[PDB]
Amino acid sequence: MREIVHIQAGQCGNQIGAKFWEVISDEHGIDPTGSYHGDSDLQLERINVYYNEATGNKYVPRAILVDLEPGTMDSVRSGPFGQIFRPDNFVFGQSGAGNNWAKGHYTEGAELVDSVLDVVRKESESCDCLQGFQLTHSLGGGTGSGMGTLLISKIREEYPDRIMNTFSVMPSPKVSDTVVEPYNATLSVHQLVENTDETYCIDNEALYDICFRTLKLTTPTYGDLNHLVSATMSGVTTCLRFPGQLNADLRKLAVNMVPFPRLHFFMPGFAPLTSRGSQQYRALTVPELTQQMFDSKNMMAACDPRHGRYLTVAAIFRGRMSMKEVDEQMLNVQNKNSSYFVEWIPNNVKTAVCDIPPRGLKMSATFIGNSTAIQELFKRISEQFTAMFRRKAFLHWYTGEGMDEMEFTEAESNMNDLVSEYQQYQDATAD
Amino acid sequence: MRECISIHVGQAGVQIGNACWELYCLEHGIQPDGQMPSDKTIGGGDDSFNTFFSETGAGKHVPRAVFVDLEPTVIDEVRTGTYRQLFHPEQLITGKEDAANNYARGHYTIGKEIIDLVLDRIRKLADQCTGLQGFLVFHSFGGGTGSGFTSLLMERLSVDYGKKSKLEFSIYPAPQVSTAVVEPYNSILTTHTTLEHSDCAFMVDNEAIYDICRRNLDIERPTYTNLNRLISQIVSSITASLRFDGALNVDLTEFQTNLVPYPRIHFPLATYAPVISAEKAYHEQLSVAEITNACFEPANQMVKCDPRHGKYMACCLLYRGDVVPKDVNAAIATIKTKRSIQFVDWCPTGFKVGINYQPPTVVPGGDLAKVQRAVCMLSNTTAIAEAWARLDHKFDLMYAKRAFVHWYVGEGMEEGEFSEAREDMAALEKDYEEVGVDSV
Amino acid sequence: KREHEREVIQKAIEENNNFIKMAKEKLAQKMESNKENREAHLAAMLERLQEKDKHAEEVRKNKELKE
Ligand SMILES: *[C@H]1[C@@H](C)[C@H]2[C@@H]([C@H](O)[C@H]3[C@H]4[C@H]([C@H](OC(C)=O)[C@H](OC(C)=O)[C@@]32C)[C@]2(C)[C@H](C[C@@H]3O[C@@H]3[C@@H]2OC(C)=O)C(=O)[C@@H]4O)[C@]2(C)[C@@]1(O)OC(=O)[C@@]2(C)O
Ligand SMILES: Nc1nc2c(ncn2[C@@H]2O[C@H](COP(=O)(O)OP(=O)(O)OP(=O)(O)O)[C@@H](O)[C@H]2O)c(=O)[nH]1
Ligand SMILES: Nc1nc2c(ncn2[C@@H]2O[C@H](COP(=O)(O)OP(=O)(O)OP(=O)(O)O)[C@@H](O)[C@H]2O)c(=O)[nH]1
Ligand SMILES: [Ca+2]
Ligand SMILES: [Mg+2]
Ligand SMILES: [Mg+2]
Repeated sequence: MREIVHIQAGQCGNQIGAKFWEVISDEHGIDPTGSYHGDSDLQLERINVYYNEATGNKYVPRAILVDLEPGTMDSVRSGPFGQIFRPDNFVFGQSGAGNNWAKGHYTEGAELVDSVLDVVRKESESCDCLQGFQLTHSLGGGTGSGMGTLLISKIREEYPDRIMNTFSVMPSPKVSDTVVEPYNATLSVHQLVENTDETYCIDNEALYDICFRTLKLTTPTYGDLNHLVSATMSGVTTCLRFPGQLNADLRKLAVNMVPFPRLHFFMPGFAPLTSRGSQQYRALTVPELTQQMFDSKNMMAACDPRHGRYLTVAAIFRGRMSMKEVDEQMLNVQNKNSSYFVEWIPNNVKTAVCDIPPRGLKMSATFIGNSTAIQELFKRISEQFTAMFRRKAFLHWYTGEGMDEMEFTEAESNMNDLVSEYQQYQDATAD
Repeated sequence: MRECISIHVGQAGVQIGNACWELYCLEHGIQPDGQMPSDKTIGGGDDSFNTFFSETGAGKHVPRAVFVDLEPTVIDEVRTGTYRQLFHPEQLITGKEDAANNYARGHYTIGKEIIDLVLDRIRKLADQCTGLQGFLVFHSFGGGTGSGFTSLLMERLSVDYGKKSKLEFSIYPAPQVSTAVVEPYNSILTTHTTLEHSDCAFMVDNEAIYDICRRNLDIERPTYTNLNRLISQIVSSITASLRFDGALNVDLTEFQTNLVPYPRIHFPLATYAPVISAEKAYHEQLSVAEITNACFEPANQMVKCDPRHGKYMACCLLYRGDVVPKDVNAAIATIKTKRSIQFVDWCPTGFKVGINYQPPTVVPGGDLAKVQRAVCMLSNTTAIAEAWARLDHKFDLMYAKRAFVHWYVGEGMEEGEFSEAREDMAALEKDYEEVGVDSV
Repeated sequence: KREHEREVIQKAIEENNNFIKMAKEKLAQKMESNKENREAHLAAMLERLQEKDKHAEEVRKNKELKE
């Protein structure tokens, strides 16, 4: 088929990575041993996109598990579905990067990267027709951020004509008080804007805000944040994993979502998001569902889409519902919110409906927006970056690994260019 | 002889191909295994249906067709489906990686890897013809393969077969079922590239078909299956002149003489009737006069446009079923006195009529009522340029910002190709304007 | 008249051949121009990545000469 190779780097990357495989394995009827115990043929139709077939009709995730911390290796393996992963696909260092991007990207991570590439190459060589790669990682730490972006460049060098997709978790003081995370994030974005085809901005700020305000959780664990991430990741890969017409592969998605090569940072969204009290979808209608997914409160990136314009949008509805009603409501939203969609890209909102709903929901909606309002995310990081870099705080962590402060300046400048470019097309008119 | 070879390109072309050939089989009494009990000449013949079907010594009637797609999953359904025995495996051709809704990949990057094989398989079909008339090419405007590969194929066919006739059935994009934002780019690019290599092209506006299925067949949300079964009836009407014989059955090539006044002006507007549900067809006879009148209702057109605000350069009526000239002549007389039918001053106003006595057929599980008589009007009207205008505007909106252009450039294309293609379309719109102006 | 008849069919042949010829050449030219362009775009991409590799060596070298 059209194989995707999954890579997960660092703590965050492996945590959300493992949850991703748990969720879609259940959807495809794969149990922790790798045996299929489902009923629907739709589950197996495009299974090879993410799973390798093995002896005894076993399905093995085409997944590569990376970290400089040796401990996470055990965390994954001990978790549910931890046994399903290929033993040889675990690649581990002897100590974490200590939130040092330079260590992950230039030194200790650079010492481990060839070992990862050997596993990538082995997986890739067994592909009928590899379409591309999928990386899960955080930008705030040192390994997922630093070594993850190193991996992308090295993979791109050997697979320059394949698609590179990332699920990038953006740092937020509301979740982590590590003070160097704005450095690591800026340095990472500097890499991502150049070397990835599409990036899903999973914002911890948004994940916290959703849990605290909407779902009314006083103290959100990483497990609760990751439930939102995994549900989102299931949604935005639905079109890749089940038979369908729209965005059925990584390249077609990119061609529909990315009008300019650098502007490939997406705002993901999900609906319903409701506390157990009140509604758990008790007559959440298609109209209500549709309005919710376009609201600021349902975005996985802490940005208000009504502070910008959509270049492109992909909407995926899941569950049994009227396609006529979905069509009507999507037209309605675009009609009533016309100003927020750029006029110089006609028909830039595409809609898919998948009969298979996610676990525990009768119907849901997943949102992928390329909005100029994402600049609010980068501006937030940029502000935090400056507060540190004006004092050259903790800068010796990075120069100590051999970096120059000029690279900090260039990364900052490149992210600033990204913002102004998103602003350029926000201000553009047809006439 | 006068064999016709069909080439089905990309998902749209292939899936429409499925519907057409299923219908043909039912019209000619050909079974899914290819056997045709009524055909007493085993292993060959020069009957009318042989224009579209070759014959094996074992009695199998095989479509003179090639199916081509750059990914395998659509054609794989043909290979394992109901009519899998109908086609030789070599007629069904697939790659492993599609054009990703990119004209550049269909014409260059991916297409070039399979083009020689496709031509070899087409040659295999051609060499089995004793008097090849030409090709019919089915494809979408919007897909990467439908746009890019088709235009590559058309160019190569002009080289290998000269001025041998090439007809198109082209699927024009509609937002209700479109799958790519860049479909306006792909449409303009393929139309420009193919224009000199096509003798006649029947555009099928997916929105027109969508609307017809919604309004006339009460289908809440039409699928490709709904669309394609209707489209197949219209294609069948057009090709019936080639697949059946009869005293009054005028050949398509003769309609073409009237339909193409200049080489670039080769886009007929198709209008079909009756499209009616079984529920409403019951105890309802649609007469010749009624179905003929319906041909001048723009809601029944294959392309959304308004001929009442344009000028005609030709009008052809292709009847099938229980129809005799007396009733046609009476029907046309009435229409001449009531409708908005203005011709350009440089062409005759007479309607060209063909009649095929074989009645319309329907596929089981379909939406269309089985009727005793049907008609397809083929008109050459300046109004069809509306379709160009709408696409070209969508093209202009995006191209002014060079939105998505990097995808094409990254595959080796140049901006000069875009502007060249767009300029040709501007000239084409201008052409349709000029032919409508009165003579000195 | 016979001479004219010969010249008409000859002209028909020549125009058809010229159409085939020009179609063949224009296509050959397009495929070559396209391959050159794509190769150049990929080459420029790999060169950018090679420069990153060069920079990384320089960063690691810089570390050694500070300890
Ligand atoms: C944290 C706790 C908040 C998690 C819990 C369950 O796995 C989560 C279920 C999820 C809950 O959503 C609610 C009720 O607001 C909630 O997840 C959240 C708030 O992020 C739960 C209890 C469910 C019930 C979901 C089914 C259905 O879709 C509704 C809802 O999800 C949403 C987004 O509304 C589930 O099936 C989940 O099981 C835990 C165990 C938690 O205690 O720690 C975790 O790791 C967790 C998220 O799995
Ligand atoms: N949403 C979410 N964020 C996480 C999770 N784990 C860590 N993070 C975030 O990731 C950032 C730190 O990156 P990590 O993944 O922990 O670090 P690392 O990639 O392992 O790199 P090093 O530990 O320095 O070697 C912080 O901002 C955390 O808030 C997780 O499980 N879910
Ligand atoms: N009427 C009709 N239109 C179709 C059908 N399938 C696809 N289309 C239309 O064709 C356009 C997309 O082109 P496709 O044929 O699917 O793409 P392709 O030719 O396979 O090219 P690639 O997939 O990019 O390689 C859209 O406008 C669709 O609405 C079909 O079965 N019937
Ligand atoms: Ca015979
Ligand atoms: Mg760590
Ligand atoms: Mg296709």
